Amino acid sequence: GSSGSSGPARFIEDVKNQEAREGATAVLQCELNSAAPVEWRKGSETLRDGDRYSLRQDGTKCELQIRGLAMADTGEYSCVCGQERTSAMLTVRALPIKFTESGPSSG
Repeated sequence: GSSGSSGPARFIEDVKNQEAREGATAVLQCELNSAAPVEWRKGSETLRDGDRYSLRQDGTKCELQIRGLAMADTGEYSCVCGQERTSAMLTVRALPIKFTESGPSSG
């Protein structure tokens, strides 16, 4: 009766910034006011569940994993579910190079 509306879903909870060292697996989770699908984007691009990407939803909550985090991957991801969408900067902290120092004790 009153305020009778239904259809599109809005992201009640915006994902949190993403941070993981190179060669890691990011995880973007969010929540919706109502059971609805989503489209995990990236640097202005649409992503899809596959080998590297893993999108999992549980009713109103969503999830997206990124296997193979690299310097390039470092970008901005947005989860769209209709008219609105979220965003969480993903920083890929390059792993500490295992550079082997050589010290023959000469100088």
